[PDB]
Amino acid sequence: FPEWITIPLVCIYMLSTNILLVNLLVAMFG
Amino acid sequence: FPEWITIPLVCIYMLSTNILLVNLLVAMFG
Repeated sequence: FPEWITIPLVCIYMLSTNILLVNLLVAMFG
Repeated sequence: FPEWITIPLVCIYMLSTNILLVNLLVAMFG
């Protein structure tokens, strides 16, 4: 349970979720 | 560290970030 290696995981998870969400929205409008 | 001259800096920073973000979104949809 190392935090110094946990923080990048949450960072990348949030980045991936945000990029997927924006891609979904833009594709839907198109 | 004068606050009376600090507040305009944060105000302009927020304004610039918001305008850039909206421009990005609109350009992406276009």
